[PDB]
Amino acid sequence: PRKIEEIKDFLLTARRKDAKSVKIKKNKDNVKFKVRCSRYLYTLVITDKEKAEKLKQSLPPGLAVKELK
Amino acid sequence: AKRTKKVGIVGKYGTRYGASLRKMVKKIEISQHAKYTCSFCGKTKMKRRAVGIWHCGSCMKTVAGGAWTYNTTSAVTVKSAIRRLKELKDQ
Amino acid sequence: CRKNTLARRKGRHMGIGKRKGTANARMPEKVTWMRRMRILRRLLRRYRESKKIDRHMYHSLYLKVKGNVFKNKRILMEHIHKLKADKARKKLLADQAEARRSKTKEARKRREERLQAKKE
Amino acid sequence: GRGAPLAKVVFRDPYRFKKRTELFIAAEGIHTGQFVYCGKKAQLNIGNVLP
Amino acid sequence: VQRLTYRRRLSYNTASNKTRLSRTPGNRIVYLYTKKVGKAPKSACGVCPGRLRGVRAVRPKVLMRLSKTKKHVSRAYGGSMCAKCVRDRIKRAFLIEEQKIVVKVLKAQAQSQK
RNA sequence: CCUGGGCAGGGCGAAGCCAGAGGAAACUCUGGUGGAGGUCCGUAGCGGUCCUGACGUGCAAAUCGGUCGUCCGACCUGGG
RNA sequence: AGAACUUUGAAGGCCGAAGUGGAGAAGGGUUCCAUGUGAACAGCAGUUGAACAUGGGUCAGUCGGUCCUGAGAGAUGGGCGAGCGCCGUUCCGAAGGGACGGGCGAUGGCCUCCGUUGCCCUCGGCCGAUCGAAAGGGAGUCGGGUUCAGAUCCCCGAAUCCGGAGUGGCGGAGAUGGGCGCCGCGAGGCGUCCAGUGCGGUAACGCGACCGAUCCCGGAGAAGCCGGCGGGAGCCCCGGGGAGAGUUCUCUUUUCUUUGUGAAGGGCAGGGCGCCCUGGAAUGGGUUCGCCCCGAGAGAGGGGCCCGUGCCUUGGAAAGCGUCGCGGUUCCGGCGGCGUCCGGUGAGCUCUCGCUGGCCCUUGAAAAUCCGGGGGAGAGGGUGUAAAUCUCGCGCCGGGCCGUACCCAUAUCCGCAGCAGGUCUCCAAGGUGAACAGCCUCUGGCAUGUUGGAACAAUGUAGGUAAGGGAAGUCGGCAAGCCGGAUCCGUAACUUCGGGAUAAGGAUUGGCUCUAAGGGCUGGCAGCCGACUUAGAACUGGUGCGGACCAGGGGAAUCCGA
Ligand SMILES: [Mg+2]
Ligand SMILES: [Mg+2]
Ligand SMILES: [Mg+2]
Ligand SMILES: [Mg+2]
Ligand SMILES: [Mg+2]
Ligand SMILES: [Mg+2]
Ligand SMILES: [Mg+2]
Ligand SMILES: [Mg+2]
Ligand SMILES: [Mg+2]
Ligand SMILES: [Mg+2]
Ligand SMILES: [Mg+2]
Ligand SMILES: [Mg+2]
Ligand SMILES: [Mg+2]
Ligand SMILES: [Mg+2]
Ligand SMILES: [Mg+2]
Ligand SMILES: [Mg+2]
Ligand SMILES: [Mg+2]
Ligand SMILES: [Mg+2]
Ligand SMILES: [Mg+2]
Ligand SMILES: [Mg+2]
Ligand SMILES: [Mg+2]
Ligand SMILES: [Mg+2]
Ligand SMILES: [Mg+2]
Ligand SMILES: [Mg+2]
Ligand SMILES: [Mg+2]
Ligand SMILES: [Mg+2]
Ligand SMILES: [Mg+2]
Ligand SMILES: [Mg+2]
Ligand SMILES: [Mg+2]
Ligand SMILES: [Mg+2]
Ligand SMILES: [Mg+2]
Ligand SMILES: [Mg+2]
Ligand SMILES: [Mg+2]
Ligand SMILES: [Mg+2]
Ligand SMILES: [Mg+2]
Ligand SMILES: [Mg+2]
Ligand SMILES: [Mg+2]
Ligand SMILES: [Mg+2]
Ligand SMILES: [Mg+2]
Ligand SMILES: [Mg+2]
Ligand SMILES: [Mg+2]
Ligand SMILES: [Mg+2]
Ligand SMILES: [Mg+2]
Ligand SMILES: [Mg+2]
Ligand SMILES: [Mg+2]
Ligand SMILES: [Mg+2]
Ligand SMILES: [Mg+2]
Ligand SMILES: [Mg+2]
Ligand SMILES: [Mg+2]
Ligand SMILES: [Zn+2]
Repeated sequence: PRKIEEIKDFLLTARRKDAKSVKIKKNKDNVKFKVRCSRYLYTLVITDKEKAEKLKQSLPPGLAVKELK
Repeated sequence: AKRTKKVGIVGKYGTRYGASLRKMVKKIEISQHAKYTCSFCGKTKMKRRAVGIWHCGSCMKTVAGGAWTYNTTSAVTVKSAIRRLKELKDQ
Repeated sequence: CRKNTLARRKGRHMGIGKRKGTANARMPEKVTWMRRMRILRRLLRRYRESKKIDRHMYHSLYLKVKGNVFKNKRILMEHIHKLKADKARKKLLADQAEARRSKTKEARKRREERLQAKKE
Repeated sequence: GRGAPLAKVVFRDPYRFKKRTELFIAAEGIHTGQFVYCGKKAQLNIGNVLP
Repeated sequence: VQRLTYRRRLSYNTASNKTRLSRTPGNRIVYLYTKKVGKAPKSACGVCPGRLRGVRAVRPKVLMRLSKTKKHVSRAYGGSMCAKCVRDRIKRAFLIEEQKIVVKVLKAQAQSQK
């Protein structure tokens, strides 16, 4: 399970093909993005809900999106 | 204090095994457990390994020595005789 | 057992007649020695770090604590007070004697300079 | 099982580019780092095996 | 105080069946096995004992996975010599070469005188 | 023979070391530290002394109960 | 139909963590599980069972076999033998069918150029085929859930290893620099020449990668037993908080239960270092429980490496657990809220890591595998354009065969049997206590060991007392009983001077109030915070104090054997 810090590298990794799933999990103090590409789970943790909303707005459309509770 | 008067190192055996045997084991157990002065590094850290093998803690230089002391007097005699017959007329 | 153990911490149920192992089995001699001498051999460091005792007398009291001379921290501190109060008196008296010697050697060298100026 | 200490003396092999390792009986008074000289006209000291 | 058991079908406390114990996320004390400790490669040829520094110390077949930095030191004679041997052997080789030059030119001057 | 496994606590206190006292020297005395032993009481384990105890067409074609010896070892033990 | 035995409830008990518990190796072979029967078998009975009958159940690249050698066993070569054969494991043997490059030749594909095959040259100890361990060596998986019976195998989710990839999947290194001359204000371009098989730190060494063949060197694999000591974990203990349960005759901010973060990756503690630099020390100094160390470089200061099983992060709260409710008959790993905290102490236990020491006429396994280094035959773009290569970051494909149920035993094994016998290991709580001693509880099992009821004769078998005397009994102090723990005193004869020795002999030991001593952390000698031990004093109990359990009779002598 690997952790990404930049939005840029995360987004490039998300468009890097044979990544089939993105989970989105909301929390009390942060929000996390799960990318299940292959051999790994790429977690992006971020605390700003506005940045998360604009990132999910600019998220690529063909990739699957699932919200967790 | 001085805890024993005669037996010295051999007191670990106790009242058994015999007087003269303890008397003759004393004089060579002190020799095999004594630290010796290394002739190479000049420290006093020689220690006996398994029988015949002597080892110094500095410089790791391992010397084949006597079975209970560092040098047999017969062996020192042989080394002096060997150097004498060496420089005797060059063979 | 909590009530009984609080009574133990008071110091009850612990006479002669409710011991069954030896004293060396209950609280061992080697354990007493380890605790006692780690305490006394770090108090000397807490002095030596600051200035309570100099480098030379540190080693003498280190050997004298390794030998069974001092029982505990209090009498160790009482003995360090006595050695420091002795060293201070002896260094004061020696400095006063060196001051007298400096006065006499100063006066002799100045008299030699006076006689040299009377010559030239 | 042997009372003698056993020395591990390494040699250079003059035919193949390779070091060979033999097992001599340790003569009294040798030590790790003393050179052992062996052959016909080898000089005579302790450890020097010679005809 | 939960008593806990081997997970494989071993029983004997061998050197290979060497274990530790952890705590599950599912609130249970489980008994987790342990790979044996791999001692580092020690020094080349007879010097003072002590393992070679800066080497990722593992079991042998682990070394297939490892990259070519964590097996050797950047120096010449990387994962064999303990660098005190290097700074001895360089001086030793150089000084013996110089003594051989001195002995050879001494033979030449002796034959010149003779 | 090889390869593995196993042995609670304690009493006795040698070598080595430290301090103090004495001595001219040799060295001696006193208090600690130290933890050696085919070492002492004793657990598991292994044996089987005594009660010539129980049983004695038995629980059993050699067992049980007390009382016992030894437990760092010339120890005990599985598999090959 | 039938209840002293089946099942449920309640009550009272036992096993009491070296178990009547929870799981395995060898062995057993379906006994495992459900349903049905109770004719025989279970030594009484039975609605029951391990009995009988019907029908189900054992899922693995990462658990083990397979592979390696050990003690050994065994074949060819050889020798012996009337003979099946035996000896023998390097000995009396032409015992390698492999590879590197080169050359000649052939074949085929996109005949670009790759891929085969034949021949030749060069190189290449095999201390010998093969077998031998379900505990030695041996890469790589952990968590949650799931069934009438499975579980590291099924599912969910998260990882990892080994191979393979040829027209070399995709990126990144190798990699793009510098001079000259010209033009251009300049930014840049033109042309020529040249370099470029990586970079940093004084080191110890570091980074994402860092061309390498025959060959050679080395390391790992790879070490005994016992002490000590330090760290880390788990467990136990204490103080405070939060949920639920028990008690409330009187008191009890009370008692009990519960109170979580996998492998893998990154980072930070911590510990260890025989690892470097600066620097010279004796009035000797530094440090351990003990040692030990020092001019072959101590202290001091600054750096470096390894283990990092501890903590944080990613997994991760969506799960799991506790509790409180709400819906669907069921089918839902449903639905929703709340919480899943703080701290501390330790000669404590158990495991592990590391340090150092002791002991030895004991020196305490071999090999498959894998790596590093030394060397440098070779390979490659030759310039404005990029390769030889790659152990770096990603991506694709596959991982074959077999075992996997259950008891593991006072009822599934052996003993002619449901036989106090025998049999190999792991985990092991609270109190008392020195303790895994014996005794009592808690988790977790159990019905008293192939039957029950009534009565309490003899003899028994196991146990316990006895007034006086104390061995008078008897072959014999046989048996039983006395002392027995600890503290404080005191300890002879003899002797190999180590012992004898817990010699012999005394005293004391309870409950309850204290008192004194034994420490840590903070500040420029003072303030906060704590461990369980020792000594002494008073009061007092019907002389009673190791109160049960635990537990040495002693001396005097002789013979023999250390
Ligand atoms: Mg002592
Ligand atoms: Mg003994
Ligand atoms: Mg005795
Ligand atoms: Mg006894
Ligand atoms: Mg016993
Ligand atoms: Mg028995
Ligand atoms: Mg017997
Ligand atoms: Mg018997
Ligand atoms: Mg009889
Ligand atoms: Mg009878
Ligand atoms: Mg004994
Ligand atoms: Mg009825
Ligand atoms: Mg019954
Ligand atoms: Mg009982
Ligand atoms: Mg059991
Ligand atoms: Mg019947
Ligand atoms: Mg039935
Ligand atoms: Mg059944
Ligand atoms: Mg049947
Ligand atoms: Mg799988
Ligand atoms: Mg395995
Ligand atoms: Mg044969
Ligand atoms: Mg033949
Ligand atoms: Mg095999
Ligand atoms: Mg194995
Ligand atoms: Mg699961
Ligand atoms: Mg099961
Ligand atoms: Mg691969
Ligand atoms: Mg520890
Ligand atoms: Mg981790
Ligand atoms: Mg602790
Ligand atoms: Mg099973
Ligand atoms: Mg039985
Ligand atoms: Mg039995
Ligand atoms: Mg255990
Ligand atoms: Mg306990
Ligand atoms: Mg206690
Ligand atoms: Mg019942
Ligand atoms: Mg039965
Ligand atoms: Mg009477
Ligand atoms: Mg009477
Ligand atoms: Mg009487
Ligand atoms: Mg008679
Ligand atoms: Mg008797
Ligand atoms: Mg009586
Ligand atoms: Mg006597
Ligand atoms: Mg006895
Ligand atoms: Mg006589
Ligand atoms: Mg005898
Ligand atoms: Zn030396």
